[PDB]
Amino acid sequence: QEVEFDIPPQALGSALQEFGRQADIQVLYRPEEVRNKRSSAIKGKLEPNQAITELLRGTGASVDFQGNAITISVAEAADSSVDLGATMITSNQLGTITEDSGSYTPGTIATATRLVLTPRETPQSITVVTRQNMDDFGLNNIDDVMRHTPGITVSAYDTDRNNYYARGFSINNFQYDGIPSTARNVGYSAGNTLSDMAIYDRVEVLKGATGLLTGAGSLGATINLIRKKPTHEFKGHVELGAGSWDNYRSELDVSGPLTESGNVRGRAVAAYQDKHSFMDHYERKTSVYYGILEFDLNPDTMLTVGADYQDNDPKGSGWSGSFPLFDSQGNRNDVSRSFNNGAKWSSWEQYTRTVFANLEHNFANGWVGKVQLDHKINGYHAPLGAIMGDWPAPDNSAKIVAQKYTGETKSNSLDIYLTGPFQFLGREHELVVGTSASFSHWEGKSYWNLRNYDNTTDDFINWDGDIGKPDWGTPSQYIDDKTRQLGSYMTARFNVTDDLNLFLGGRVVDYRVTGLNPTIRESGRFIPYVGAVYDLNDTYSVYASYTDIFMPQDSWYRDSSNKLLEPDEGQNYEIGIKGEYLDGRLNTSLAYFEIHEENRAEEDALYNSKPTNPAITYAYKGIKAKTKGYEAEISGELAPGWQVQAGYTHKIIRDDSGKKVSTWEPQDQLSLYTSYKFKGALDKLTVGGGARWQGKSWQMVYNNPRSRWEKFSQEDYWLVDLMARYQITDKLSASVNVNNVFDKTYYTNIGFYTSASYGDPRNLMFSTRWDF
Ligand SMILES: CCCCCCCCOCCOCCOCCOCCOCCO
Ligand SMILES: CCCCCCCCOCCOCCOCCOCCOCCO
Repeated sequence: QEVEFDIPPQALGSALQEFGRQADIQVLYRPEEVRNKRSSAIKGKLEPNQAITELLRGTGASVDFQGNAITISVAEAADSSVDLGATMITSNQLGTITEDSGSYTPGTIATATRLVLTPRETPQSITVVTRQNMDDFGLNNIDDVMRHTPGITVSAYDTDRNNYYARGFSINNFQYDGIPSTARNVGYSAGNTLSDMAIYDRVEVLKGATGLLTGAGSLGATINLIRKKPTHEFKGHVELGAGSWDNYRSELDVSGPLTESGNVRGRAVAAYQDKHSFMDHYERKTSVYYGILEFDLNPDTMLTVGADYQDNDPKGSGWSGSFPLFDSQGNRNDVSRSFNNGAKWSSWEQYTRTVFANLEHNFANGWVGKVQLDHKINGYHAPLGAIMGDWPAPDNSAKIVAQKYTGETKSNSLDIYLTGPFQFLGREHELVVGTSASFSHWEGKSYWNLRNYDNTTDDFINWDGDIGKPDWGTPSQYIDDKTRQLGSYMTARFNVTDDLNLFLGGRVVDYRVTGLNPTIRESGRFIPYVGAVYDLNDTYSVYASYTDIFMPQDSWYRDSSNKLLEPDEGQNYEIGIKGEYLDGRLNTSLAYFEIHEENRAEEDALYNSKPTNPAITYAYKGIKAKTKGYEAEISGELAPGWQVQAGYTHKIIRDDSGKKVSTWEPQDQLSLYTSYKFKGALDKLTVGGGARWQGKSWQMVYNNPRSRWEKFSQEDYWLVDLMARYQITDKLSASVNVNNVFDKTYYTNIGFYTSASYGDPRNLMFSTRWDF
């Protein structure tokens, strides 16, 4: 619909870059094709497709409309066969925005290499949860989104922290607009498990080994969250929602030009949610604010400054799971799903805020440069108190453990990169070169010396959280931890033939961890990157990649000799086929992958059964482990009103001995989510449902009162979701979500400190959205 335009005649390149900007649309185009071509003047209020055909008059070019993207091409009478993976330069460095796309499949994406590429072009497993998916299914935070992510298993630590698995591993890499955060441990990463979705366009998850742009981090995956950006036309909405257990949410999102010319633009969002829960005496208030402003210093240089903020604030938090597995005498414990071992006053409140600036420049090259500046705070305030141990006892009494952690982490980042195309042996390739620097500083206080507390409670079966609050006494410990990451990376994408694209690059990395432990250094570590994509027909391509990552170990992962273990590394080997249909409106992939891990910290039983060095009382051993598995997924349009996203993943991970590890992540999983928009008489009704299935999962846990190990099993289970929206009016709509339709009662944790958490019972959410 109609937009304000001002692009005067220039290099086709600038014109195109300037166009994507002015129109809020990603423009893809081939450097060698637009070289030495000229745009025609365009001036004023016009629809974006009249505008672009006017712009290209003279140039001999054609436009392919594809949702939030246009690709531009210049056909010849010649053409000796087609280069589907031709080097394309893009106008939006983070890829195609998903908001308003109507789709559950993404557009282009730079998650793997910083190069803007399509899921077909990307030689790695890349799953995206798109803005619309989030809207239809009510996914309001990162916990909701992960639960709907193909290939991801979400399990509980406690009411205020979950765990995310891919391919054998706990995910511990998070980025924001492509900037890695520091996530070493939970001090550094307060609120990462809790980010509200209000401020994001999409969440994009790279599976495998992602050292190339994460730098130091875990195996499994990266989770990359893209912030919502401001726009050239005014728009926004208000949303109010109401669900099971006194769950009320509201949300305001406003976007547009702040000056008559359009050269300064803004976007602002606020969202507030106060909820109780099926679990007894647990409530949680969350608040978020976000502001970003964009300044055009001139048509090819943009300055962006922004801030965001989220406060997660519960009552009735627990330390570890919702209740203890065994009682005092060693019998399995059996409780209601409402049972909550946390105390009334108990809280794991977690906060986060960012201030950021970026500057981005288009070189008259076709090259583009970008500087990214970040100040992040991850903070927490955690007076935890919760029933813990082998309780109840024969007389129905129980004991509380109560400790208090408060603290803050402040992080600063610089990220700078150059991206452009270049000719080598008569053909067009592209390159990213970039360097990065991060400094983050965790500080905190711990309280465990309680003064004159009586931690028994007389009644377990009817626990209510209604116990007194202790005197924390004086700080037991002072934390001070500084991490410093310096990175340098270079990926090159060579168009070798019309069907074959070769990827060659890597990162060089320097990582120093400093503070109250002995210094942990790693100078000059190289992380390689090898990939190739071979096109088979207009539909299918095959691909292969070899990818790496490592994480220098926590300071207490030492050995026999009191030496820190060499860093936990892994390599992903992946071969696959990916298929693209309806001009990129539908994507399919089947992959086979293998993860080789080396130096995975293992216990060391023989030593630990009777230590011989008081400096390490619990030494480890650095071992090896293997993931073998395969994954299939599909997303996009199955038919005109009909969208899906679905996947299927199979895995087993062992260590070189042979034992199955991460046995709680299931060996087989399946997700399918779908909605359908009726046409004709019912064209204002959208209907939707979904299912998630997973196979057996187990833990080995020690029954201390009976001095024997036990196996705990969660039998495979289905969860079914349902959904309907009705657009009553141009500007107002009403929705309902029903989750866990058949009220399946299942577990999300067994064995985490000898405890258990139930997943959500059936729940509903009502809401109205109002678009101005
Ligand atoms: C040192 C920290 C920097 C803080 C940066 C925070 C940025 C906050 O800015 C708020 C911007 O909100 C823009 C909202 O856009 C509203 C668009 O409508 C404009 C009014 O409409 C004009 C008449 O239709
Ligand atoms: C353990 C028990 C769980 C409860 C299960 C109940 C499931 C019942 O599902 C029925 C849902 O249908 C209700 C239809 O209500 C209409 C929605 O209208 C929205 C109003 O919008 C306001 C506009 O301003």
